[PDB]
Amino acid sequence: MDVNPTLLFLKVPAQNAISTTFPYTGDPPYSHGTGTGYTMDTVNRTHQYSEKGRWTTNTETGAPQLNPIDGPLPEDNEPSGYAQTDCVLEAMAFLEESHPGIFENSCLETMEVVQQTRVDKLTQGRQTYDWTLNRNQPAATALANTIEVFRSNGLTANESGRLIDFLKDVMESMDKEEMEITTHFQIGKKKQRLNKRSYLIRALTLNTMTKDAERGKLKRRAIATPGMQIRGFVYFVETLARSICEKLEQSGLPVGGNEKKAKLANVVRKMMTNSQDTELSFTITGDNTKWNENQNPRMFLAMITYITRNQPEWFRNVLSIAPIMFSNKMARLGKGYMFESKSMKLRTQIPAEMLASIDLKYFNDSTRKKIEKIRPLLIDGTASLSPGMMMGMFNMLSTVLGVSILNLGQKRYTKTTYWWDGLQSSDDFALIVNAPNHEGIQAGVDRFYRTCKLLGINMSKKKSYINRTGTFEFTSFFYRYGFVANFSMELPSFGVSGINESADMSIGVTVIKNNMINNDLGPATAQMALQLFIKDYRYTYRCHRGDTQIQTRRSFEIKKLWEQTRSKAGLLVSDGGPNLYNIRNLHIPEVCLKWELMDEDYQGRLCNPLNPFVSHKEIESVNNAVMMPAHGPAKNMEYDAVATTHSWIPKRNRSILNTSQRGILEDEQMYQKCCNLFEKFFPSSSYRRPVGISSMVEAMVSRARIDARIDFESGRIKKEEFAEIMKICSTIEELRRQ
Amino acid sequence: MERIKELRDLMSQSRTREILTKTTVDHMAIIKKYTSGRQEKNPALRMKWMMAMKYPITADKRIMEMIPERNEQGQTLWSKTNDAGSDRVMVSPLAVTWWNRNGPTTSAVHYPKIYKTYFEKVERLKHGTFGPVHFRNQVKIRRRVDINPGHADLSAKEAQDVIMEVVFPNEVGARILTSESQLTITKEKKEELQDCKISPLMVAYMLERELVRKTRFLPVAGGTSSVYIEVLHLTQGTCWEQMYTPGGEVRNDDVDQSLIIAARNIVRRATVSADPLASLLEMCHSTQIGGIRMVDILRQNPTEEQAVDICKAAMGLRISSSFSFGGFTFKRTSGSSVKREEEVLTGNLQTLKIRVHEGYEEFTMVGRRATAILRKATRRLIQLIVSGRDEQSIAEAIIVAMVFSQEDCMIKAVRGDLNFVNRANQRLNPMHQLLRHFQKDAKVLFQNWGIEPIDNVMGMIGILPDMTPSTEMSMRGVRVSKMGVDEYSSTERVVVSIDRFLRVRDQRGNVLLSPEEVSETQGTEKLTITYSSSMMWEV
Amino acid sequence: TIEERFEITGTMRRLADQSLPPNFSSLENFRAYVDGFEPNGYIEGKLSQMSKEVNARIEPFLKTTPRPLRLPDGPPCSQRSKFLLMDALKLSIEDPSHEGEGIPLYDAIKCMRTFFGWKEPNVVKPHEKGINPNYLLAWKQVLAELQDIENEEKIPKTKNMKKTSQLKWALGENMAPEKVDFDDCKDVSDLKQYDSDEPELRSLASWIQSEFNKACELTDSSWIELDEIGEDVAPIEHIASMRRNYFTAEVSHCRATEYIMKGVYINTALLNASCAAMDDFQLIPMISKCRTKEGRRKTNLYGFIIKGRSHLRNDTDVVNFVSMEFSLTDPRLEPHKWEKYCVLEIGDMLLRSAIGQVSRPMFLYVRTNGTSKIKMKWGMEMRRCLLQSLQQIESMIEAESSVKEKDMTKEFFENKSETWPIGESPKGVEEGSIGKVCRTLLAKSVFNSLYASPQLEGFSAESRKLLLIVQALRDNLEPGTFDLGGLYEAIEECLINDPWVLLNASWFNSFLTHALR
RNA sequence: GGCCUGCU
RNA sequence: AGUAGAAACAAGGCC
Repeated sequence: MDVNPTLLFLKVPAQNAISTTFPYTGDPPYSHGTGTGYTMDTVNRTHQYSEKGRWTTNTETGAPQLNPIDGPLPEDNEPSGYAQTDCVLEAMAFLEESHPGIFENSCLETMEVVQQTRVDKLTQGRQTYDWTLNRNQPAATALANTIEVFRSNGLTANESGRLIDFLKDVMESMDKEEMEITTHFQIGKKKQRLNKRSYLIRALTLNTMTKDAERGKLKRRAIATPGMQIRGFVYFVETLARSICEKLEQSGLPVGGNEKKAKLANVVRKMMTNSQDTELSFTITGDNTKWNENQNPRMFLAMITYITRNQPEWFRNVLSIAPIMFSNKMARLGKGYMFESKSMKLRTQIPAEMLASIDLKYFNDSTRKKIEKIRPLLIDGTASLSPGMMMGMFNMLSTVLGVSILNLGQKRYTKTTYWWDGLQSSDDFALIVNAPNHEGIQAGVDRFYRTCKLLGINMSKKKSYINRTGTFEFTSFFYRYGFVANFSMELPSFGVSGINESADMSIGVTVIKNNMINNDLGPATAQMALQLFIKDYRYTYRCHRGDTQIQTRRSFEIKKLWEQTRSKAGLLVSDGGPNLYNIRNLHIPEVCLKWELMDEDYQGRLCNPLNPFVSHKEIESVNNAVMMPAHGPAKNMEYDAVATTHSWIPKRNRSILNTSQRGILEDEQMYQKCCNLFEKFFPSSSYRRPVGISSMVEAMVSRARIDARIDFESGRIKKEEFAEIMKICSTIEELRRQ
Repeated sequence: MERIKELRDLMSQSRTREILTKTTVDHMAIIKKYTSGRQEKNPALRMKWMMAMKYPITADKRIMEMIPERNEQGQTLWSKTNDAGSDRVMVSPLAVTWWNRNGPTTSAVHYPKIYKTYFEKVERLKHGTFGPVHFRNQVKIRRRVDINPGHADLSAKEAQDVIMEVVFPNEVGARILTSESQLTITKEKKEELQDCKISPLMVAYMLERELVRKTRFLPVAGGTSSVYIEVLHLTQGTCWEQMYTPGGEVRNDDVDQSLIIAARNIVRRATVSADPLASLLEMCHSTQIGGIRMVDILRQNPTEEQAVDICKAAMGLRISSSFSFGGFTFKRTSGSSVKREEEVLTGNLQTLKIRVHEGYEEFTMVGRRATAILRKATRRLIQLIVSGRDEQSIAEAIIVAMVFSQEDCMIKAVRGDLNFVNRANQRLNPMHQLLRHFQKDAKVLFQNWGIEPIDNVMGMIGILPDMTPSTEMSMRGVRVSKMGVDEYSSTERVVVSIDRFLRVRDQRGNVLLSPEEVSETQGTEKLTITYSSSMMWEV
Repeated sequence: TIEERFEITGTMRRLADQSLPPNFSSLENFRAYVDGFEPNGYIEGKLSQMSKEVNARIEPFLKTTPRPLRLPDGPPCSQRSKFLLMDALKLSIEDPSHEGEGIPLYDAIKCMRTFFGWKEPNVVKPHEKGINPNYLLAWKQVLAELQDIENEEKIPKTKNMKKTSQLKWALGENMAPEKVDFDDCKDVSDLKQYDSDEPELRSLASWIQSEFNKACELTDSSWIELDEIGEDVAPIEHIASMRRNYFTAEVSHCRATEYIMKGVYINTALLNASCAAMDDFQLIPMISKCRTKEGRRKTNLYGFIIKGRSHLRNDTDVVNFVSMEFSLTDPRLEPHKWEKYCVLEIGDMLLRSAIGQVSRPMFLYVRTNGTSKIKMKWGMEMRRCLLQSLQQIESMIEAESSVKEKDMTKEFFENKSETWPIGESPKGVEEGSIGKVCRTLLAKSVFNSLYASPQLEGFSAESRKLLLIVQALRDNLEPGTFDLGGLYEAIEECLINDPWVLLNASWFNSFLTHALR
């Protein structure tokens, strides 16, 4: 007998066993070197799917741009980026007609946000391409470097602390004949200048990288990271788009998994149960091929111009700027390429910027063809990427277009016996078309396809299929007369999270409880998850029960603690104690679960504020850990935990010591020292970010003066100390003025 | 003194002088976040990989003067090397367990007070009472349920000002705490934390968690209260129910159920008065709940109920997204509509004017012990599916949908003395009068509706006139389904108007609420409601 | 009152004028066109002009429609795992020491001393592209070092290895090329781009199916001892505990759990030695502690690893090591399976025989292999397989308990009446009980972790879609497609050289053959 | 031979 | 050599 697990599907349906078809217990596929090849490939593809368009030469950047909107109509079933402005505008018009007042209210909400919003929110972000160093850097580091370079050049409105003022400064930076940046070598710095064209290409360019830990594809994909100038406009656009999608019952992107399932179930039921028995009803569980490549920023500009109808002109400009920059966006090629000489047994790293000049003897035919195709578009080491979006920066506006096309089958606009409705989240859709016969169904699916190709939305035939209503799939949610649990998407969340001992324990138990709530994880499976997580925890953090003979480098302190303690059921698993967790106790931290069993000496040592291990930076990070889910976008995991001596922060990379940018560490140290002093002056600097328009020193001295006077009037401070303080206050004010 | 000396050093240093002079206070947060340290793409591999190195943890430099360089076996506990972008020093994790076996001790009596929520959770679990496991099909309904069970029903912004006034009374700003509830909460919270020495950042975080309300969509069967949702992993499954009683109850559940009862009683009185709105306002001013006044809760408390909504709107507060009808909460989800101001006759020959709506439209009916979904057209119902718990719940939903449909099959099924005016020639509302007529029993409306065929898809259940499921032919448009989606929790707070007689209306002109939709049921408050105007028995 | 004034001017005005459809020259004219735009039946007009050829015709999907999946042709596929799965041998000492309660080197010396019959090692199956005498010398070096550790008074917790030419070669030392600047190597003849081509094609072989068959088998030992949990106070906790007892009873005697423990131990040891000693080579014995059915605990030694240096920066950077494992399987009966292996002959073994004693020979499989930080992290977490499997089983059980309002764990797990198709015999499809299903899904999962690749992900997705098409057909829901032969070409695009993926494709072909009837 | 780094 | 698969590691820079 040879064993075959797939035959299990001959009795149990595929949806009631779909977890079996998910190989999510092994290493995810990773990229190893440059992502230049995929960047070039994507550029050449998105310029191929729009080749019948019109070419232009930018007077500001000098870049060759291909515009396919209102181009000829497609003649075959291949991908096409020839969207029609009139058809997009008609879709928007009918959307507003079916949901009146939606655009007005969304614009009012976004206007309020623009009036209230501040610059500090841009610190809450992912990696961002710093244009001063030409390097991916944390969002706050890039923002700070850009602000510093602006203030060094002359753009100084941002002391207002408003995002819209930072955007005004970005706009006036482009009308300057020469920026002034700084470059490090190896230790000091050097001044450099950038003519208007150079700064323009640097402000409009995007960085490219390969996407690691992606489940479900044999070939690697490229992704982009924008700079500091585009980030604010794209933030405002995504605010507007979220505000819109929230008011639409057909969108699914701004909501969670459970709300997706609720919407999907309501729609499938409505199209099945609400529709008459005479009508047939068929569900196409489809996807869109080359979704981002065909999404022109010019039709996003058209959508922004429509949605903002009869709105103030400043709001129109602020929301229009982002599509304008995306239409002219450029893409950095990548890291470069590595060349090996086997006869001479050597390797070499060429940067991508030389590709414009490099001879083509050194490349394989595939790369030779890609380089030959891209060279016309290459201007100063970056490829003009005007003809289409790169990776989901304007996700919610694309979802708005999908909901518009889904709304255009309401039966008031088709004017025919067939009609359709469904749910779309960007790059994935479920469309239930109802009609009285199979000819009506075929006509409805043909009109859906054709109306989708006139708006630059291409349907994936490779990944779409049509059956009767009752069974379908949407974003790895399998509906079969009711939704079904998968548990294989959530499997990579069942280990130690890698923050600290307390945080890993809390995150593990909370993920077990959540998977029990949402994904119908069983009781036995939840207990087993507890046990296996605890084994992995103990082996990772070297904290075994203490009544064991596991010899490690951290087995001696745990044994001394085990022997010192009288009540041994009160110790934490992080200190070598037993496990008291079970189904009843998944919602309680490990410190409160063990508080009556602890010894008072151990209880007071563990929970001590004077410990040198606990550091907390901001209220946002106190109990929140960025957790990346598999086959999904990086989420944030709230984790209930107790502040103990196990709540440390771990060490840093420490490679930057060997690089030219080693002097950034000293900047970090001084910044943190200064901010600690400011928090001393302003106790609530951590909880609530301070606001105003005053240099830090003036506030420091003013608070010092207030504190000294209050202390002298009724406090410890004596007259001599108060006089010394006020004398230094005057000395400092004079030094600051000087 | 020490801090000013540090400032002496900072102002003396040129580089510090540069940072201090150029940087503003607005950018202090940005400069707090300025770091080369990239966030870990794979934190698990990087916390699994680092825990195999000497000195994988970091600690303040005071560790050098609190812990020795090595233990009795000779293993080193800390190094002199510093972290990358910090003054902190790299230390092994054996310094942590050493701290737990030989480090300084303190008094942790403060911590139960600090982590109050967790200890109430522990105490509630320790005293809970389990019971029989009941294996049976679990109809789990996705619904918006509050998760925090000690939440003082204050929003994040609303409660951050109370947290600041408690801990940081000088940094509150212009925000004046009008509400009496906030001032009592402030004084009481101030008292417990008089000398707490843990950390003001974690004291503030604890007060935020305890005081800030939080809601989360969750599939729920059985009980919906807040004490019953924290154990949703233990009480409810896919095939099994677990009977369980919380050992304790929370002020928010009582505050909510008592506000609901108070507002219901107030509206019930105000309806029979001469000027309902004036009476309602006077009653709302002269009343309080558990000492705290009720208006504070009304501005503070988000609660879904018709009487609470009427009270809030009469106090000029924001209300729910869509209308109520027959005690159910309807939210439109497709189509437009226009009224027509038309006239028709009944089966008892009584003439009446009503407002019938245009266009095809879909609706999301909701209720307390049922749920339903409706699709209709101008004067015409298209279909209605229901997901109720008991059979009479499905009957209620079906009769409500039929009356809402304004179909002539319902108008021409009226038989008996149904007067569409009061005892004083006052025009009552026709829809509500039909809904009261068909609430004694709708035998004729069921026997006159119609019958259709079904495809027998999904195994959906058939309708019942008198308890007779029909799995192949049944009334037209009416289906029944196991499991419902709830949906309505997302709320697009709409602006509204109010008549003297408490008829709520949206910006367009349609009607949203009325004193007839509030229950006729008589409950018993959980918290003592105190009313002081002249006579203390009128509510 | 101050009126806000957000003005576009200068450069960002010109860039604004060059960002519109082609019949426009200014944002203001375009905005005026939009503000005056009123729908007048534009979509329908363009639609009619649009050619008919652009369509989404639905191709019906019937029983005769789906064809089999084509698999690649080429030389047979070779084993990729980091350790032997079914061909592994265990030396034992019967020591009452829990899973980790020991010193691996001391345990190893004790498990090797209990064997008598060692001879001078000689090569039986060479590498055919390498230098097998260096592997021989490396084995002899390991033996010398073990005897040295034995002679020394205190067994070192961690042992370092000498850096001889055999291990410098076998661990890839001074093999990377030197890194230079392009302006100093331009005119070199053979300077070219890294080789970026289709992997070598390879056809499915007979061995990944025997390996899978044996991975789903019972054994004479227990392989999982679980952490403690709290005391059960509620009835549902007792129900969960009884369910878990049944699961663990069925699953603890299974080769898949043995592979889980092997991989977890090996990856933990390799990562820790790699992070701790980055410049030194390190000897790491493969240890696993079972507990025979009588109840006595037993330690088991599979072989040795020799970690090279491990200056691993990226998560994809490779650490090389030399793996040596004991076995009884002759390498001359399936030589295509052992393409990357050198196999020596190291001893003889007398098992409990009724025909006197057999005295079967005893081989050592030696090989160079490599691993990454991410592969290590993910192989230290093979226990997740136990969760997925048991979870699915529990789902099934609850799905039946919902129908019959009573607990049904005991009937399934004891009475064995229910039977699920779990593999096809020559006579036909044969069904098995819930325990065989549990062990089969566990073995699938363990293999998926062991043989994880991008081909597997791709194939899993693209065959999930086809599985769903076949399920829609099975439910009589008149299913249809738009391009099915292309979908097949997309599935077949992932079958290149991986044994596990080719086996999954064979399983899918068999399922399509036996379904659709 | 001596130090630095292991996502920069 | 080996890992791995559309480009990388098989150590890198500084004295």
